[PDB]
Amino acid sequence: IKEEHTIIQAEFYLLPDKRGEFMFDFDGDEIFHVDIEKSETIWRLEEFAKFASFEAQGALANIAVDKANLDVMKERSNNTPDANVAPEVTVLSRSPVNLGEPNILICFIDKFSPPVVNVTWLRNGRPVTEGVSETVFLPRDDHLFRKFHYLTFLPSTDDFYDCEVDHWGLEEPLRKHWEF
Amino acid sequence: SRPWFLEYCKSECHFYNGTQRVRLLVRYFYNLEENLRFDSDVGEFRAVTELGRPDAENWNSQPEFLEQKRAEVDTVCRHNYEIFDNFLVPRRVEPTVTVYPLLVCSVSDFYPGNIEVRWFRNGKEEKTGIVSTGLVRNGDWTFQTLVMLETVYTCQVEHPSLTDPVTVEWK
Amino acid sequence: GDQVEQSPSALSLHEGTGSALRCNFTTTMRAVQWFRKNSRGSLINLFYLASGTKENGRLKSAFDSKERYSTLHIRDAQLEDSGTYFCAAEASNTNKVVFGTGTRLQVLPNIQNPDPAVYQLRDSDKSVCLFTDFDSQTNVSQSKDSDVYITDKCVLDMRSMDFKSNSAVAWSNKSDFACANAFNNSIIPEDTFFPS
Amino acid sequence: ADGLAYFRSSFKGG
Amino acid sequence: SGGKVIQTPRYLVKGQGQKAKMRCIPEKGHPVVFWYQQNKNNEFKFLINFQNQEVLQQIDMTEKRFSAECPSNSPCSLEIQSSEAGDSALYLCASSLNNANSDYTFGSGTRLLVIEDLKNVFPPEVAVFEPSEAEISHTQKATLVCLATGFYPDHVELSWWVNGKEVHSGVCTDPQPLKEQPALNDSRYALSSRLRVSATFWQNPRNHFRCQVQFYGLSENDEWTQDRAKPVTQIVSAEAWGRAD
Ligand SMILES: *[C@@H]1O[C@H](CO)[C@@H](O)[C@H](O)[C@H]1NC(C)=O
Ligand SMILES: *[C@@H]1O[C@H](CO)[C@@H](O)[C@H](O)[C@H]1NC(C)=O
Repeated sequence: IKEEHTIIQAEFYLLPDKRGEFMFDFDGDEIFHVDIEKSETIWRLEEFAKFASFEAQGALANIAVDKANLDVMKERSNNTPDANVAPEVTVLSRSPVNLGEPNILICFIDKFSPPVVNVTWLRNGRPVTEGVSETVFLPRDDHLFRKFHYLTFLPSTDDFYDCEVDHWGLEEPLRKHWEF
Repeated sequence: SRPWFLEYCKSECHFYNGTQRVRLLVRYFYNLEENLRFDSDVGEFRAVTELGRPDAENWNSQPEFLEQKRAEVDTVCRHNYEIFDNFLVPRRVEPTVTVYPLLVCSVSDFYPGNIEVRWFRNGKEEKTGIVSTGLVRNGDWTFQTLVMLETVYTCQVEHPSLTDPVTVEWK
Repeated sequence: GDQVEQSPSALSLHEGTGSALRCNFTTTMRAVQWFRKNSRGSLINLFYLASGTKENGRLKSAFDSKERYSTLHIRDAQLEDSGTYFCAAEASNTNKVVFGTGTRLQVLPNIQNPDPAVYQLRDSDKSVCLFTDFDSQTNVSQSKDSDVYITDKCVLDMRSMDFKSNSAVAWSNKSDFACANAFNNSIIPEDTFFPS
Repeated sequence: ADGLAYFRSSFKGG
Repeated sequence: SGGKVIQTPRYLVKGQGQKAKMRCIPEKGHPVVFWYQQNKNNEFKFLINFQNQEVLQQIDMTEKRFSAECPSNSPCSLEIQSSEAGDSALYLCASSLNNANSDYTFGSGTRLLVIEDLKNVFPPEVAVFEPSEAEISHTQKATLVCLATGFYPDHVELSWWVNGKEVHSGVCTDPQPLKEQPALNDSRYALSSRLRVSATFWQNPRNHFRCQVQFYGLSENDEWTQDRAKPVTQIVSAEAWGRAD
């Protein structure tokens, strides 16, 4: 009968990619994020928007300051040494898989930094562009980031899927497999 | 290689037993290094690495700033909790339990992550030979897990969304 | 319309009494600020509150983030406390400072020994009439006919001698004008001293 | 439509 | 300097269509600057804010009608390109230290009046009136009265100077200057003030009393083609010497 929870406001600005990101986390899940370019709040579940509001330009303003701060930290640090923490990738199905019964594949990229990856879905060794979903860079307990990639599919014994993730810390693109 | 530069900041609101005990932990990062901290339990900024010392000294000299921050335990943290207590905190999603051949207990599509799964063979909890995948977060506010028993037979699932325990049994 | 509910609108305090001002917020404020604008003076910064209470001389301020209000208390009202008081706070859910509607505070002096009198003053050859030494219960009313002028009452403080006095000035060019009929437009104390 | 509160970023400098 | 914000000028009158530039010096070490426009109803209108030289935010009106910059090691400025009657207000500058904070500290503010005709501008007539002898016998105190009359607009600041030193104790100046003619508009104004000192002090003939009035009017660059003197910003005084029995 003890309600124990955590709310995180996570925001960053990245170079040389010149992009920033702003989001709220509740007990390990995304509540929302703000599209900095488009300036709109994006609720993780559509149903959330019926209960809460977030003024979008608030997030824009912060990122601007975070942008500026980045310059200050750069000039401050004598040597900025490039270092990478390589991701660990996991593929699995959202639900128990039944043949002919629509489902979702989840590509769980975890424990990595910087927040930049190339992720590719592969049906039978060929890239897939239809039915793919992505999540902003999510926060952790540590300094590392977390990410989800989703793929909708119809199960059959003929198809096999792969999720291929590339990150500046990997020697070779990591490819994680899944079949029936 | 490829040089990169990150200015990362996480403001954590910690709730132990609702809004009774609450602490704020603001953490500033530079690339891979946590450099600055604001711990509401300390009430001042503290440098984690030398890189954060200037910010710490700068901001700690601002009383009205620190005064505002310590108050953010109420003005921001508890403020938001009041809102989230209406839909996020009480959010309940009933699990879907499935059994298939080692015997697998597939508990899928549930929220929150508070879940207990036991294996009963002939009515006693087989507290040995249990292989679990652990809790798995789908990232869409739904969880899943596989609890397995290595014997050559019914599993029970208890959850906050269930008034009465869920049971499944195999022939 | 998009400001903070600040009450009361206006306030009159007898010298040495006290009262309280209050701002009512429509949401959680991140912190509150209080200002006073003097007579021909600048905006004077009085308090910055993020929580709890702060007391500064004869002023005490309180801020309850949850109950969504802030109060300013004046005790032992003095002459210099007169002016316009503002509150200003920014919401925790926005980026913008919003202000209170304002409170105009007038502090009436305590006249221990009222000595209502009217004098005539010569140019150092024009001449003016001075109503002075009346108590704060007397109200000075504007002169009617467009050839005579009368100013509103004013309080002066000879700090060295701990003596305060009310006073109003009247003047004209018209030859039908005498000090005896200068302040006829107002209800003056019955025992007002008329020299000459 | 209750509006969530957030932390505001402060410029670093001197 | 600090902890003080210096806004100049205290008053400003401009003709319709003319430029109105006003300046502000934020507190020493204060990077944050705001411009607010306060009207007659004590409403604060946000115009624009700066962080140093960079503009963080401004409104559509300040973008189209105003031009403002806060140059390094230079006074911050806000300039109206073409003044109109609607721009008559009190412009406030407030400086902060931390952009994520309140704790504004406001300046004195610039009072701007925009009028159609600058031929309506008049400097004040200053007259000092010597203490009545009746008051001295009756109260053992001496009240001097100063009268400033016939000025426009109501942009003046009165001061009493005893023996070359500005005094504040025992002084009373009207809250608001009164219209010399309530009927009609563009009417000239009147303002009174009193200085009361002990009778014995007034009766010392070595003591020097001066009533000084600062008028805020036209500047040297403004054109003036009238017969009468150019109504520029100026000090107008009247004085009086102490008088024995
Ligand atoms: C993603 O691919 C582009 C070229 O396709 C490459 O320049 C970039 O470095 C890649 N990102 C990572 C994290 O390897
Ligand atoms: C937690 O707080 C609730 C009320 O918010 C109270 O009933 C309960 O006893 C508390 N638990 C502990 C362990 O203090």
